[PDB]
Amino acid sequence: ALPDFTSDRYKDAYSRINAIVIEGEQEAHDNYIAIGTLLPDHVEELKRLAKMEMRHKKGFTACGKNLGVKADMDFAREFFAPLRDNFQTALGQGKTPTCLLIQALLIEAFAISAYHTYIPVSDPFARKITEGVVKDEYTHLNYGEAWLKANLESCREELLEANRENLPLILRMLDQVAGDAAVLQMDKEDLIEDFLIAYQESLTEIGFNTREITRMAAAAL
Ligand SMILES: CCOCCOCCOCCCCCCCCCCC=O
Ligand SMILES: [Fe+3]
Ligand SMILES: [Fe+3]
Repeated sequence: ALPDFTSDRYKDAYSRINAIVIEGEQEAHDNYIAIGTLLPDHVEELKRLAKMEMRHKKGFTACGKNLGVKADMDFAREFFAPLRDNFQTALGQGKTPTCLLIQALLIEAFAISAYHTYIPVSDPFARKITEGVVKDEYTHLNYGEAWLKANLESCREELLEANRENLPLILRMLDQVAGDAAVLQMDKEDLIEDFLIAYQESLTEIGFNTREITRMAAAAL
């Protein structure tokens, strides 16, 4: 059944969830602009994708305002800190495949799963915004997916290392927010299932086989 969107219990859990989604969108904008320094020939497409995230950030900001909820931005900044730190380290080292696996694959699959799970349990205002985010988010092949498919043979080992370091951070992020997600009527198992399917699909597209993907998904533990 649908949660009571007016209760203090819902508003409290929404304050952290909403803030995480808002921060995720801001960091996605910053990340695609940062990737532009590593891929100067991709600047215009990256600027277009960065503008999409700011549109989503504004949409999700309005979701919190509509419910009369103040987003806990400090919690959101700390929530993203381990993953943000690893992105910055890869960026400074000029590690384009790592930067792309973090933002274009892991964060996008994390967002897709979250949005798909939230839609059937969301309030009418937030439902239209979220459905609008999914039915617009991107093209057939993502700036990262397509890039990683084209450059796989030169970056296979870096991708396996990036997955090993960053996939457990995504797992820990979900564990940290599973309680608040449950208040919003979202099942943790539905979030895990959807994320793994979306991540498996992108890896298959890039060029990894069943055995390689199995080994990669196993890095989460
Ligand atoms: C391996 C287990 O990990 C599964 C993670 O499932 C996803 C759970 O996410 C629920 C928290 C909601 C946060 C959404 C993040 C929004 C980020 C938007 C950035 C856009 O590019
Ligand atoms: Fe987004
Ligand atoms: Fe995105």
